Amino acid sequence: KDQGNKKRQHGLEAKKSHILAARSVASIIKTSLGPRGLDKILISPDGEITITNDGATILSQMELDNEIAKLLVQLSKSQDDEIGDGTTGVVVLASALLDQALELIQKGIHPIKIANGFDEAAKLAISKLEETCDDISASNDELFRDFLLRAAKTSLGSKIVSKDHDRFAEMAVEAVINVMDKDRKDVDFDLIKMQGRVGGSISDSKLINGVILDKDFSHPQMPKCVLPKEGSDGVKLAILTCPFEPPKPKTKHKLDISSVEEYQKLQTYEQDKFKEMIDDVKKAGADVVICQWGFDDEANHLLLQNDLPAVRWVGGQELEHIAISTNGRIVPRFQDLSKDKLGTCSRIYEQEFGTTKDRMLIIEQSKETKTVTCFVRGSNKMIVDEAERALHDSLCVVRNLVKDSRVVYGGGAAEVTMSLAVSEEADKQRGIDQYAFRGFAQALDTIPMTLAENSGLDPIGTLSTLKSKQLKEKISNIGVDCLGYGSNDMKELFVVDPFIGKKQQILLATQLCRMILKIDNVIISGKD
Amino acid sequence: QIFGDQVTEERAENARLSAFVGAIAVGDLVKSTLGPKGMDKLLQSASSNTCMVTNDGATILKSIPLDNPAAKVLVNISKVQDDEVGDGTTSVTVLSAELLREAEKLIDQSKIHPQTIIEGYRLASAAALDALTKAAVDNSHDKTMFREDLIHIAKTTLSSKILSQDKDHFAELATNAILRLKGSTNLEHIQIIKILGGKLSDSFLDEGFILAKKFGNNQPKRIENAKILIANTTLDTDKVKIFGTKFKVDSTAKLAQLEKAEREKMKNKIAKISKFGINTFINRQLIYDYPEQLFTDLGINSIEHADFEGVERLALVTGGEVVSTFDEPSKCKLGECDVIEEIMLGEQPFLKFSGCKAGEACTIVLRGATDQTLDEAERSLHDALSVLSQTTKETRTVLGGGCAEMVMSKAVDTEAQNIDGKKSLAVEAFARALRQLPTILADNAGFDSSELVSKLRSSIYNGISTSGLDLNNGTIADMRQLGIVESYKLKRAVVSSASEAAEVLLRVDNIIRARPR
Amino acid sequence: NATFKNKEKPQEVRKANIIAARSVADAIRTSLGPKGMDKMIKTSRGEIIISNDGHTILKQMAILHPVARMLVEVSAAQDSEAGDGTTSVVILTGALLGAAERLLNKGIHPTIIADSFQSAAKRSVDILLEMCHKVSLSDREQLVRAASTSLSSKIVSQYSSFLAPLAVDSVLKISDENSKNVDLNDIRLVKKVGGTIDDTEMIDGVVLTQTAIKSAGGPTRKEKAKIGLIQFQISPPKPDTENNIIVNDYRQMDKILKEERAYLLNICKKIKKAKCNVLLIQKSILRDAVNDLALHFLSKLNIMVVKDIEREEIEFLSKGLGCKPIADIELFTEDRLGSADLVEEIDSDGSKIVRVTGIRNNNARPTVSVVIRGANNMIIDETERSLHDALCVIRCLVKERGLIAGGGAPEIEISRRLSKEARSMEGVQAFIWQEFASALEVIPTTLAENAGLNSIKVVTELRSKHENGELNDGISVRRSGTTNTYEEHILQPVLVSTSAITLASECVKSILRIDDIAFSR
Amino acid sequence: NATFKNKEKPQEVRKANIIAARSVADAIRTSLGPKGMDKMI
Repeated sequence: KDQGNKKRQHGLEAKKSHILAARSVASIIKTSLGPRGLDKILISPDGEITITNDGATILSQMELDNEIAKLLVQLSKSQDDEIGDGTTGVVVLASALLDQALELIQKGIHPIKIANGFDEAAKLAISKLEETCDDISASNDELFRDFLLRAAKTSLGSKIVSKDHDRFAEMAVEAVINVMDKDRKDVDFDLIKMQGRVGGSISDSKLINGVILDKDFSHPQMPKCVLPKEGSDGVKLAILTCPFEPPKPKTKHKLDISSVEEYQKLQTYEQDKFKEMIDDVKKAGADVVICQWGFDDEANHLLLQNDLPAVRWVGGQELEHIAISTNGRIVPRFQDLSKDKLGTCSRIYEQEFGTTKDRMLIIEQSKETKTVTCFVRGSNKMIVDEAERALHDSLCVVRNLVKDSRVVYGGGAAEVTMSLAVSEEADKQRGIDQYAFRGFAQALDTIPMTLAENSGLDPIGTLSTLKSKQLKEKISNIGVDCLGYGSNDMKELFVVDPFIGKKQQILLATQLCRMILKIDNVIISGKD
Repeated sequence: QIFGDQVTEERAENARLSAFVGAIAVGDLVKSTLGPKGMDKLLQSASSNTCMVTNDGATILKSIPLDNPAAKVLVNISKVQDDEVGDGTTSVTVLSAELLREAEKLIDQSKIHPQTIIEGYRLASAAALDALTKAAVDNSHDKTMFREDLIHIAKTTLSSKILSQDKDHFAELATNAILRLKGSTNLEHIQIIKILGGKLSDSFLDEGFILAKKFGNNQPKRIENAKILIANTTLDTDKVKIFGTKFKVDSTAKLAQLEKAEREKMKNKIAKISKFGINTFINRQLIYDYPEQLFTDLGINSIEHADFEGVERLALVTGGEVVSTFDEPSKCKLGECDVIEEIMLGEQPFLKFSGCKAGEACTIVLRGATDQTLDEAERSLHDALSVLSQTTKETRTVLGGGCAEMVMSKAVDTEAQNIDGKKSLAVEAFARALRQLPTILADNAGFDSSELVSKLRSSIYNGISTSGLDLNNGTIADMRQLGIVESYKLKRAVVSSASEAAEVLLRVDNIIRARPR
Repeated sequence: NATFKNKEKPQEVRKANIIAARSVADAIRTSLGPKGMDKMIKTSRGEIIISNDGHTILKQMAILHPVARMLVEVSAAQDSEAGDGTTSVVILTGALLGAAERLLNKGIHPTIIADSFQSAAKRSVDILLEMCHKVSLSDREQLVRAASTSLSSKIVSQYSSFLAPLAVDSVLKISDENSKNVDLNDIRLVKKVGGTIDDTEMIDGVVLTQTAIKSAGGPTRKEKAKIGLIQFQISPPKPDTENNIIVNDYRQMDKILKEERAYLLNICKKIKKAKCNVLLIQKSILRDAVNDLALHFLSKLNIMVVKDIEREEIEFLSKGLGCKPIADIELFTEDRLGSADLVEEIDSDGSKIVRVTGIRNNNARPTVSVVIRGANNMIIDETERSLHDALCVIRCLVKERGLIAGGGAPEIEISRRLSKEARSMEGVQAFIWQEFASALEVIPTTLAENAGLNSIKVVTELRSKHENGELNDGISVRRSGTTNTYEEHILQPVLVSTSAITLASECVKSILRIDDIAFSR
Repeated sequence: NATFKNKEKPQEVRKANIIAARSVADAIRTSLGPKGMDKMI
């Protein structure tokens, strides 16, 4: 099928071509590794120019015909959710592993043995990391919170928000606390909604304990706010999914009035339906009517006369958020609405951010809730995007830190320690295992060298000094000058990376290397 | 093949070559137009029926299409000059092009990532801006007339607002809140106190800094000779989230004991504060009874719930700092406050700070009838202060004819010596880029640019020299005697924009091809 | 010595611009003077145009080079201000461009060239104004003599004794004295077939080019009349969108006819109620200008009707009458109407021209409309051209009073004086002034070459003669040599030469100031 | 940071010489040992 314009490689150039393609893909974001990584210009087909050093963003927006590169990019897309901030490091490590595998194959080693040896080396490196890891939560709660805030600030400082990034870190920590419990120590990002718009400043960030529902209340005369009514039991919400209109035909409609009899009959039917719905709403005791669909003119008029602000076109996920925040339930229809299923919230009011005149509607609880929304604003679209990315990274880092008390330190110190351990263990295992361990150690050496290169330091001398310091004197956390630092020994600089994060990075790099190596034949057809 | 739609990443060598050379080439479109004696440029349309000749740099840049993405980025970054000043776009573009050319030359001499070049450019720009600020002069003589104009402007702005209840009083308050600062006029230096129990006409003026939400349970109501340091520590409600955690305890008593031990663990950090010579402590979060007693034993005042805006303003007025941990004793920056008093305004607690070290701030107390009146008064005061602040931005001028630019270049050269060798080259490159402007000005004037530039450099280097370029006689003359001056704001904005534009492109490694339009 | 390497050479753009401009100037130069050679330009439509007029040649040349179009712009400016000498300004621009090229070859920056040319032009203008023989607008004799001198170049010469005073009076009625610049475009030349050259009229008010209704009911005149400009037409309802008449009974047809007649009568009555005694209907091919029933209604209403009026006439009357146009009958009111003592059609020997006199309106101005009569179309065309030339000359006199000797005498004198004075200058300024003085002699050289005289000998003769006289001897085609132009009644307004110098200086400055060419779309 | 300009390109000549020497060495390599392959010239 589609034999014409079909290309394939197998037996001679498959391995070399795949490894070269992987190296070329890696070189796209290799220079962007680290906080001071060089930026790349990304331009949309419409001509919108953007600047960012995020490896995940760079790879996601890149399309290509190479099969190995496409597979690597697709795997990175899935890994972005698992870690997020480690995509570039994982890609670089996989590229280094493939480069070493090239030499190993040139020496006569079968790919399966290379993959098995890399897996064993990854296991040994993870064991070494676990042995050398330190516990923060088991030392002091104050120190644990300080390290959480420090990680959030470090993530935020790489963007424009660095001027006032403290507020973003505090909001992220509060959202994680509200949404995550210690039973599982996992943050449910589905309950942490990310929303924002162009305008305002970085100081307009706000954490909401419920859904936003920035709606216009349908009818122009419909009140735009639901007040607590001077100390009353908050605001009662009618969670409904049935549209606030009587059944209508789907074929003709055109229910026009031609005489008195037809007018009377149609008015009787429609008014009876609307009165039934509005009476059910009133009996339920709800103060605000929320429907998954829109509202009819008669329904809007009746709600306005009864002082019942309306919310139109609320999505299913929004309804679930309403139920979670207000401890309510979703009522399929008006006839099933009762006071026992209405949700309660502190208030539904309009909130202004900076100079914004939209006056968006927000549902606020002011109490601890299982679902929150992270609101992000900024003077430019780039500011908002960077703030959202930094908030996501901070949330992931906090989740990783809380999930596992064991942590490692950045700047390549963990990579250097793993490389030293793997090199030491290599001489103990005979056969192809020795070559595999040496290759894995050399690949691990790539990350600190790349970081040093990105920081303007000599990778050779920097790596040699790091190895000497970590071997001759003692095992510690010594890395490269990723940022402006007085000296080395990140341990005193408080550059901490979660242990689970590093373990996931290593495992994903090994898996990607195996996936690329295990493909010995590629076939691609033509295009129409 | 990568990406698509004619938008693909170029080879690293060619990508960097484009990023630098194409961006620099944008200056050539407007370099000839620099200065009043600049040349004219012809822009020809495809039909040739709408061609026109103009010497405006902004028009030339916005009219001529730029296919190279680097040129697009450079122009987009330089566009900030039009909004900030509305003039001098040609100077911004020329300075950015010269900085990029110097950075390219440095890279050709190093072949290393320009991050060190970026840092050197940042340092040189900071030094040049400091020198420019030092070289500026004030034309705000007869400050009484300026005060009268400010009063009139305030009265004009207060019209149709809630503050119209006492127009003269509020105009005087607004004028004072800007004039008495003797420095930055930003709203962060002006505090507004909103309380109920009176009329807006009864507003009081307080030069001191006032905060709300008084602190302490057993703390004194008066603090003298305070040594203020701000920290962000969780001294209250530790272990915020514990639901779902399994505790190896027989009863809740042991869990409470574990929490008490965790709270006690903070005693080391609490004690470390005393080693800094600190007698006043400010914490962003609340402070529990145990840490409060620990501070009391050390004789340190404990201030609670300082939040962020309060912390920032208190540090700014007292010149302090905010930290999260105490790594080493005796290593920190401490603020000072002569007297701190606990006061209540409108049945609401407040903290009064007096004698702040070099404090430059003012406070206005509003006595309203409801929330709407107080909010409207605050917004009207903010608008009036923003309008009045214009007087503190004008009248600031620097010597023209390249004198200020040459002084800035000399300052940068001086900075090039008290710096590491790996950055002295970048500092010298920034100085050369600054010096390029007078050379282009002389070239556009039709005179021997080299001779004039060398003479100006020698004169400026040789002490208290106010000489500059004489584009009318083609010689060197004293700018101060001739009264040739240029706006300080314009020069500062141009230099800052050029530095930012250079930094934007320096950090770029590769550039993706722009999609043709 | 050594200069900048200049890997990129913006000077190439300036060289190309100078080459193109000098080529255009040389092409236009050969047409200078009455003996100038004719130029042939074939249009893209196949029409062949032969003429020695610089304006027409430049327009038909279809110059594509953007910079060379500066010469066309200079010619247009000269026509607007001076009205003559479009060849001289181009020749001067070419000479200045050549001088600038020579200066650049010497290592002089273009900006200094422009500044020194500006200074030299200022000095030359001052020198020219010094030697000008002043005249007074109140002295009709001098203006009549100047007009006759200008008209002598036309076929109609023996009748110049009437054409000259006609234009003199027409201009004086609106310029008086000490009025600075006066625009002659407000003077309208109305041509009518019939009569002879001697048949002419000025009409201090305004003259319409259309006759009154010759059918029944046409008053042909009306005293105490108000004149308004009507853009609509008097016709039954004519919607611009889809429309039709539906009839289902004889009564319906009668009702429709009565409605149409009532609409016409109502339109006429609305026109009358505004007190518009003179109706000026714009020409239209979609709606009848004035229906027969409308004509009868207007006649019964004592309203003068003039139709078949073109847009140009309406635009002219907008200033001549001082009134405003009426978009539709709904906006037809008295405020949109003018005034006049009487409006009537004048028919002395078949003239049949409607005139408006005694407007007495503040907005209205005495836009004298000279009536041109003649049995043959050629007579009226030549009279119009001759009167236009006379009006241009009189305008040149009004803006700057006085005349100067023709034949290049002022050019030679100014060149000699500037050359003598530049010896006291120092630096690049002296060289540029010497080059400017040398270039100034282009005009006399071109005149000598076009006249078939020895080019070099004529310049020497003029220079030698100027050592004794002053603005008296120059090149005259009548004597085929150098003679006393002042005694030969060969005089030209000083404004022509002053504007030529100023425009040449501005054009050379603009050309030299262009240093690069870029595309913008 | 700043390092040597390296305006010249001796690397091309050095690499060409290294390539030639390595080619000769590879040609001679297969003759090592008692079981070395014979070479015919």
